[PDB]
Formats: sequence, C-alpha cells, structure tokens
Amino acid sequence: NAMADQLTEEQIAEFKEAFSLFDKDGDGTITTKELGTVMRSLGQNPTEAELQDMINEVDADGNGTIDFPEFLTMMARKMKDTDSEEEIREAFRVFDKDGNGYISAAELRHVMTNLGEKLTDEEVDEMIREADIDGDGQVNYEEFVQMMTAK
Amino acid sequence: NAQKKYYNAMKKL
Ligand SMILES: [Ca+2]
Ligand SMILES: [Ca+2]
Ligand SMILES: [Ca+2]
Ligand SMILES: [Ca+2]
Repeated sequence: NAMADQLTEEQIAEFKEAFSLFDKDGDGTITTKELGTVMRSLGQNPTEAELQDMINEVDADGNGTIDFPEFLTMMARKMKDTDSEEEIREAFRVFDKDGNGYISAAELRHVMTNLGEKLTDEEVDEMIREADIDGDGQVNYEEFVQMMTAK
Repeated sequence: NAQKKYYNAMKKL
C-alpha cells in the first residue's frame, strides 16, 4: 500500500469512479467475468485464462479478484509512469538547447556544465555516441527515450 | 554508464 498511500483524496475519488466501470455490480471486487465484459466492449475476445492472467498481474493477495486497494496500487503505478514520461520530455527540451529535435554534443556540453556537472569532454562525447542509434552524430527524442528506459 | 550520467543531470533539473 506504499504506492497507494502516496495518492491524494482527489485522486482516490477519480480512481473510485474508474473502479466502478469495472465493478458494475458495485460489490467491491472486480472479477474475471467483469473484466471480460469490459474487454469485449473494447472489441477484444480474450479467453478465460487471459483474463485470469490480467487479474493476476494486479492481484497482490492472490485471491483471484481485484479489490479497490489493489486497483489503487495499479493506478498509482500508472501515474508514476506518466510522471516519468513527462520528466523525460521536459529534460529533452532542455538538453536540446535550440529546440531543433536533436541533442548535439555542443548542446550536451553546455547543459551539463550549466547544471554544475563536471563531466569531461570525452564523457560528453561518449554520452552522445552511446545514445546515437541511427548514427547521425546527435540524439533525437526517440533515441533519448530509449537511453532513459530502465535497463 | 551514459544512462546514469543523463539521469544524474535530469535530477539536477
Ligand atoms: Ca464486482
Ligand atoms: Ca485480490
Ligand atoms: Ca538541438
Ligand atoms: Ca541519432
């Protein structure tokens, strides 16, 4: 509950509404049957074991249904991912000093130094080279996102 | 690695 304990009362209320779209009988639990109904409304045709698998990913207590606390943990994890994505785009905008969509070595040097980083010139060059998948000498947004993706 | 350096800089931002 450490993740869910980080949510505001307002976020909890939004998420209670989201939970209700799954928990259509209002009994406090999302079942595989309920999930299947939602997935079919999304144009999917899952199997029972697929639904069970989806439940299992969220079902911290192993009881086979999703309660509100488990739902809140899931939503808190999604919020954290959204926040991380936002931090990465905002950092890209700064590192790409001229806004042209590519981080050059010179730009990276400037930003690093202005942030008080003491990286040597070789280290800056290395950072560009490692991230530069396409070989054009600079780092585009998708290259940056890949570089910042956990392992 | 390069990722850690980029990350350390992002935390300064
Ligand atoms: Ca229910
Ligand atoms: Ca459960
Ligand atoms: Ca640029
Ligand atoms: Ca590139």
